[PDB]
Amino acid sequence: KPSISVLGTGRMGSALARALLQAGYRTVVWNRTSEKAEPLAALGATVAPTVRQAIDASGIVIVNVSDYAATSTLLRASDVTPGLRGKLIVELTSGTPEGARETSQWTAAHGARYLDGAILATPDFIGTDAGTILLSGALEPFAANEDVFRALGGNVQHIGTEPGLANALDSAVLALMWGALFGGLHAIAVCRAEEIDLGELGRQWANTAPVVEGLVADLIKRTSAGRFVSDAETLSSISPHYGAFQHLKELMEARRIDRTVVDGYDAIFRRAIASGHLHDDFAALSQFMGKA
Amino acid sequence: MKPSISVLGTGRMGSALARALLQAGYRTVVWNRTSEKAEPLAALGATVAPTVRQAIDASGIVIVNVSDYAATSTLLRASDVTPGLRGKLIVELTSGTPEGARETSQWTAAHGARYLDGAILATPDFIGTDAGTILLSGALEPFAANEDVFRALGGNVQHIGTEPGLANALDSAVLALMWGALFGGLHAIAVCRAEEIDLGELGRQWANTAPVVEGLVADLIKRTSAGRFVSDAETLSSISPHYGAFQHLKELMEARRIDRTVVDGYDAIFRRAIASGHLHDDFAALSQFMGKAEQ
Ligand SMILES: NC(=O)c1ccc[n+]([C@@H]2O[C@H](COP(=O)([O-])OP(=O)(O)OC[C@H]3O[C@@H](n4cnc5c(N)ncnc54)[C@H](OP(=O)(O)O)[C@@H]3O)[C@@H](O)[C@H]2O)c1
Ligand SMILES: NC(=O)c1ccc[n+]([C@@H]2O[C@H](COP(=O)([O-])OP(=O)(O)OC[C@H]3O[C@@H](n4cnc5c(N)ncnc54)[C@H](OP(=O)(O)O)[C@@H]3O)[C@@H](O)[C@H]2O)c1
Repeated sequence: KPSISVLGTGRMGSALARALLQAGYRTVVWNRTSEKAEPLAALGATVAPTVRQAIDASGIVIVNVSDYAATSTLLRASDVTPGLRGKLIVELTSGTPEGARETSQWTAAHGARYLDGAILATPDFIGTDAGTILLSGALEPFAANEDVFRALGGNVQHIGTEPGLANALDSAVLALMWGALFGGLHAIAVCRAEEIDLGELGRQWANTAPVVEGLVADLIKRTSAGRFVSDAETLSSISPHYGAFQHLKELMEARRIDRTVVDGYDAIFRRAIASGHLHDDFAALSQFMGKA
Repeated sequence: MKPSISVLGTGRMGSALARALLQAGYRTVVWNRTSEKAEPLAALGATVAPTVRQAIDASGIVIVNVSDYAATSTLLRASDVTPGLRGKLIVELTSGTPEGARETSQWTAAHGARYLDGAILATPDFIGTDAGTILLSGALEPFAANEDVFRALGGNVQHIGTEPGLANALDSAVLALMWGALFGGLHAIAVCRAEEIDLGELGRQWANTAPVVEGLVADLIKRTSAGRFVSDAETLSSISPHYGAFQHLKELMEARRIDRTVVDGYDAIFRRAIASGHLHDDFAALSQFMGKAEQ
């Protein structure tokens, strides 16, 4: 089994390193702040002191830093670049499809194979069967080294050959996540302003989460089939949503909780109603997301 | 199956409550502004009152389930009804605001009635099932004295405190979580359409990652309850990498002419947290910046 290098030992870079070690890979790590990489030494990692050293130790280089601008400062420096020849670079950093494409062109021009990924996981999911990572780029590199990706999670998937696909789907899945989390921020604010124990909110969310998961799956299934008009299988219709949402708005007004996000919800509800969708399926709101 | 229960409102949800009281063997008295809508409950064993005042006089417990609190007011504050509320337990299960709950608590007490305010977190189908969820707030004694009645409405009926507005507030909060996930869905769909991604693919990715999102939300609630805004060893994610990736979604929505009213809201909260030193704190730190930037 070949040696794997990991550039970045933040929360997520460390989790990747831990999973490689658990699977019995010689794992070489590097981090701008060397102090943060020590605990992986304790676990069996070799700590490289320099990028160039980490790149020379291994045939596969998994990058997990803040952004592609950072990855550039690391890999595009004169004293690293010549070391990339013959290597597989796996950019698991978050980015834009353009960034994936720009990095694909550049890595190829300097003699290295490339995969661009997006980790659809928190660190606790890495190295578990449920662990999801999306990979895009040439198929051969993923097929030749499949056991390495299998170490990272049971649901690491090659989803296409155009490098930017992982980053594109990622932005969509992150939009879902941000939606749920800022709804959390709204709920937490409402409970704090109304003197509601947040441990109670946490019990209420554990009870309703599975229903809300179904409401979101149904919204996607219906939008894919154009089924915007309410029917017998409708779970969620615009009228009752819009009606109850008035109560949340009134509460947030009274407690001076910021309404910029909910006023956003309200503008989408109102465009759909102004177009006769008041008793249509929630999925009809998918027609009213555009700028103008 | 001992005391008599009246239900005002036989709409979709009012009916389900009445059906569940009958299933449990309660003498059930119903009334509806549209008489015709209450007939099917007669066939099931309900006595149909012709007037509100008659429905209120028949029973010691009055469950109200109408459209809005303005409606409840019309019904209960009428000269011919009000004096009949003396010694009654009124259980307002209509959806409303915490202020509405509070205004009704004050008023009901002034006219000599005990009060509970509720919010139903269930569709009519799940009323009278073990899963059936209803939140109640107000004085505890009335709930504890009549607990078998609430058990009839569902297995997961809960008294959550003494301040009457808690039920309506917790309801709005649970729905804010739901709306957050759904409008996130609307955003994700829109991004897929603009990038020519099969929505069947988004649907498979959601089945794969829903638990990751569910854990992020649970963790955000647990940490906010303990004030843990500083990033630590147990942190799942922190503000800097969130704000970094969120830049890519903003740029994409600009380029594909997707409406940004909602994400610009996210962006203002990210900015206030960073301006106050939380760039590398836990996501939970954003919870400190949900207040109106005003005054
Ligand atoms: N955490 C999650 O749940 C999650 C989910 C999926 C994807 N991701 C993505 O994975 C990446 C890592 O996130 P994380 O949670 O691990 O964040 P983090 O804990 O803040 O880790 C940041 C990492 O980037 C490095 N870095 C920052 N600026 C750099 C620069 N100019 N040059 C070199 N290295 C630099 C840090 O080095 P120092 O330690 O030297 O500062 C560290 O290795 C991000 O793109 C994130 O969006 C995160
Ligand atoms: N359906 C659900 O799944 C669900 C779930 C949770 C919460 N809820 C809440 O339950 C409550 C009842 O809604 P629903 O689903 O039963 O709605 P619905 O089917 O529209 O029933 C509306 C009811 O309100 C009555 N009403 C409205 N205005 C009135 C007035 N001014 N005077 C007298 N009666 C009046 C109606 O009388 P008419 O029959 O004469 O119009 C009818 O009984 C709402 O607050 C709703 O938010 C419903």
